[PDB]
Amino acid sequence: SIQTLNLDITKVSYENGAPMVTVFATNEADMPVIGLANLEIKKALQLIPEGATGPGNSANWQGLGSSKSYVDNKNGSYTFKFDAFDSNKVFNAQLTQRFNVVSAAGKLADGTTVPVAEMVEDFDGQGNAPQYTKNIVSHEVCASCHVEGEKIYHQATEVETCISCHTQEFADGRGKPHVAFSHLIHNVHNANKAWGKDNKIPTVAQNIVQDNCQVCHVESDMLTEAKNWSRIPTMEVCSSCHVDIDFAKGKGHSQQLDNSNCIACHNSDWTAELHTAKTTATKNLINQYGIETTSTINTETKAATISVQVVDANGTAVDLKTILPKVQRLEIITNVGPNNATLGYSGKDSIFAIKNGALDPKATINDAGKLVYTTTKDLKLGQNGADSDTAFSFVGWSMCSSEGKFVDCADPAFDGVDVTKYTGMKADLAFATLSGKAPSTRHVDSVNMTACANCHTAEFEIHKGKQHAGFVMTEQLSHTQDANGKAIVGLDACVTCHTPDGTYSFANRGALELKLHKKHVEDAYGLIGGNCASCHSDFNLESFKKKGALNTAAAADKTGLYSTPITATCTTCHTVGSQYMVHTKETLESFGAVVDGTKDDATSAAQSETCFYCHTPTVADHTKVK
Ligand code: HEC
Ligand code: HEC
Ligand code: HEC
Ligand code: HEC
Ligand code: HEC
Ligand code: HEC
Ligand code: HEC
Ligand code: HEC
Ligand code: HEC
Ligand code: HEC
Ligand SMILES: [Ca+2]
Ligand SMILES: [Ca+2]
Ligand SMILES: [Ca+2]
Ligand SMILES: [Ca+2]
Ligand SMILES: [Ca+2]
Repeated sequence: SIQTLNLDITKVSYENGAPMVTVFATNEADMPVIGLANLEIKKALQLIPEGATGPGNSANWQGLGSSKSYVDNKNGSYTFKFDAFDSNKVFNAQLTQRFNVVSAAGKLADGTTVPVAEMVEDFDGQGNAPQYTKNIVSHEVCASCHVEGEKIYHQATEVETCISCHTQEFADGRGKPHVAFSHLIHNVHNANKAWGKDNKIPTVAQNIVQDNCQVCHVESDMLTEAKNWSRIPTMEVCSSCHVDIDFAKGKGHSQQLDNSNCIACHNSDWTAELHTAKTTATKNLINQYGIETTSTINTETKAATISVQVVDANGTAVDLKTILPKVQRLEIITNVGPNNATLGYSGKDSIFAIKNGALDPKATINDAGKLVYTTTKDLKLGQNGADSDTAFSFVGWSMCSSEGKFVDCADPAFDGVDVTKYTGMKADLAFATLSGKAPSTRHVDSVNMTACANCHTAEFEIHKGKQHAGFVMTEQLSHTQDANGKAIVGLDACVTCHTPDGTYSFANRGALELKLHKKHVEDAYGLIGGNCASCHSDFNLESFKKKGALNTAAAADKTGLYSTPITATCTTCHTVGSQYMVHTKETLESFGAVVDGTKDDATSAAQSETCFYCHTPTVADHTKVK
């Protein structure tokens, strides 16, 4: 019923000693929300300033108590009092005062459902605006990778609530320095030491975050202490990733008995630069060059010729001859039928037109300086309906590089395993038709690269390694825009290999409709769960009318098994015969489906599924049925 619950602390009065605190609650239409049953001041704190506990030390949140005692004022406002304010007798009205307010998900009396809400707000010791703050991060950065509105590990859903409990005082009282939040937060994302009684090694978090301070520390005018990540070096925080130093004993580092001299040597400029240098260098290399790719079908031979024009950062032509010694790999993959690829993985056309500065004999550079390659696989243009009039070609490439500079590929046999030796570059996509009519294109309106980029960064070099140059996905291959006119960077190019027939094996669920689900429900469920919005803005259910069969398993003799396309898409996470699929195989067939059968039968029945008579999935709730 209520989509968003807004909370504001509108008044703080110390006129009776302990503060009286009024909160005003509104819904998404700014109407007052009356009848909240689980509103609480989870923490009352005050801010001990930087340096007060010792030279170089951080500011800290000193505890003053909590309260679940409040009156519903019947107008949207709620007024708290404290039965046991400041039981340690440390209150100091010269300090900034903070209240952390939480409302649990639940229902009002009438049964209106109400979602969780959390906030903090800061004041001076009289309830006016505060004079100074410790505002370093905000809760939004966490939502790039952890589902917003759900608990992150435990207790709460917004980082300021974590910070309000995991204080220096909290850590000291337990004798556990590592549970102060500014230690813990880096700890649980960095693999240099384990955490918890389970000794969990954060291998996955390490792979995603990659010690990239900028995914949490973002410059902002609303966060006046945002530069603290480079301006306040302390042994307590820096040791969370640098786990091998013993500052007291002078092991791995000169002895330091306190934090008084850290900043004298570790100046902010150096700490900021050194921890971001590698991502900055790589991103600078990626934005040096681009490519513009065209393709045309020869109407008589039915082969596509692909032309690649390197350009510089301004879009100005660059003869590929001038940089060929630095091109580590360039690959061209061509399939047919963008909405339902027809060549499969084995029948696709693919070539490394360049490898470590060498042109393949099947590719040339023409006098205009463009690279030119003509397909050799039978493209079967026009042999499977109107969609098969269109070939689509994915171009990925990489350039040799060292310490932020492009370099000559000096070793012809370099196998691409050592990714410190080269940079994946901006990939491209080109369309061509046999008929010469306008090409079909795949829908890109339900999932795009901005969502992938929230967790993997916009500079994600997909598949970089021994097998591929690394595909960086940008507006180079955009061919439509959203309702606000912003170019959509789609994943339709990935279908060149992620075909309805799978990838190199029939057992991988390699079709793009299945592959991203399989990978992330298996390896990212702690971050995503059933949160379809982590990738989707909506579902394009109409696209199923353009789909054929989808490969879902391999037979015992290694050949391919196929399902009808809706059933194939749902069963990646809802395996037939498992505890995750109430429908038996027999019931699914009764709904028109083919389940792990032959390509012919699955193709024949592909528009026979009745699933959407009952199922009406939306990204907000994909489980919805009539
Ligand atoms: C948008 C549709 C995408 C795409 C194209 C990819 N991702 Fe993710 N991903 C996430 C996590 C936690 C993992 C596991 C990492 C690990 O186990 O170490 C992955 C894995 C991948 C891969 C595998 C290759 C790799 O270098 O890891 C690939 C190719 C991939 N993903 C592509 C996390 C997320 C998300 C977290 C909420 C988001 C959203 C996405 N990924 C989105 C995408
Ligand atoms: C993407 C760049 C992320 C950002 C931004 C944040 N987190 Fe994260 N976190 C991320 C991953 C890939 C993992 C590993 C998940 C797994 O299943 O192993 C984590 C882990 C955590 C944890 C540990 C709990 C756990 O699930 O293992 C915590 C407590 C955590 N993350 C908190 C957290 C906070 C508070 C963030 C905002 C300051 C935040 N994360 C951002 C990925 C990313
Ligand atoms: C008090 C009201 C808390 C809130 C808010 C948050 N956490 Fe917490 N956390 C709390 C306690 C009492 C403990 C156990 C401390 C101990 O003595 O072991 C924890 C522990 C964690 C841990 C484990 C850390 C480790 O073992 O090294 C993590 C990763 C953690 N908490 C994460 C976390 C997050 C992300 C929070 C905000 C969403 C959060 N906690 C809030 C108490 C409280
Ligand atoms: C999200 C997963 C983060 C990443 C990645 C990095 N930091 Fe961080 N940092 C994060 C949080 C939630 C906090 C606590 C903020 C608070 O209000 O308490 C911090 C804190 C720090 C600090 C302490 C600043 C202080 O005033 O004492 C430092 C010095 C710091 N972080 C440094 C730092 C560096 C150098 C990082 C990249 C290598 C980095 N952080 C990443 C969240 C996250
Ligand atoms: C994990 C999120 C980290 C935190 C917190 C801090 N550092 Fe760091 N540090 C980290 C990495 C991944 C690296 C290597 C980066 C690279 O590209 O080489 C570093 C490196 C340093 C260095 C240089 C290495 C050396 O041998 O001295 C220094 C001087 C350094 N880091 C200092 C430093 C300080 C002062 C921190 C607290 C403010 C700090 N690091 C936190 C990862 C992480
Ligand atoms: C000058 C006398 C320094 C003082 C004071 C502090 N640090 Fe230091 N530190 C200094 C140097 C010259 C280096 C190595 C530089 C390099 O690039 O190799 C370091 C290293 C560190 C590191 C990184 C350790 C590693 O990656 O192996 C960290 C995390 C670090 N220093 C932290 C730190 C702290 C917390 C300090 C105050 C207690 C501190 N340093 C003071 C020079 C000097
Ligand atoms: C042929 C040149 C490919 C292109 C183009 C793309 N992918 Fe790929 N991918 C390919 C193979 C041979 C495999 C392994 C077999 C399998 O099907 O799993 C993969 C695997 C993936 C995975 C799973 C995790 C992994 O093994 O890395 C994902 C998530 C994936 N592929 C995604 C993906 C995307 C988003 C692409 C377009 C940018 C893309 N692939 C293109 C082969 C090829
Ligand atoms: C990123 C890791 C994803 C998550 C999380 C979810 N989906 Fe997805 N989905 C993803 C991709 C790359 C694709 C392929 C798009 C293409 O061009 O083929 C899909 C596809 C679907 C479809 C097909 C219709 C469409 O919009 O393309 C459906 C019905 C679908 N996905 C459902 C779905 C549901 C219900 C999810 C939450 C449990 C979900 N997806 C999550 C990537 C990702
Ligand atoms: C992985 C990306 C999934 C895809 C693809 C589909 N679903 Fe799903 N579904 C998924 C999860 C993680 C869950 C949660 C299970 C739990 O108990 O937490 C669900 C749940 C459902 C449900 C409700 C559960 C039930 O027993 O009925 C329904 C009705 C459902 N899912 C339907 C459904 C359909 C029709 C799909 C294809 C369009 C589909 N799901 C895909 C994860 C994923
Ligand atoms: C009405 C007669 C239905 C038809 C036609 C289809 N499904 Fe269904 N499905 C239906 C119900 C009442 C439920 C349970 C809803 C709940 O919340 O419990 C489901 C469930 C699913 C699920 C989730 C299963 C699970 O998590 O255990 C999936 C993935 C699913 N259904 C897929 C699906 C397919 C592929 C269909 C066409 C072949 C199909 N459903 C048709 C009701 C009905
Ligand atoms: Ca206010
Ligand atoms: Ca909030
Ligand atoms: Ca760690
Ligand atoms: Ca282009
Ligand atoms: Ca039909």
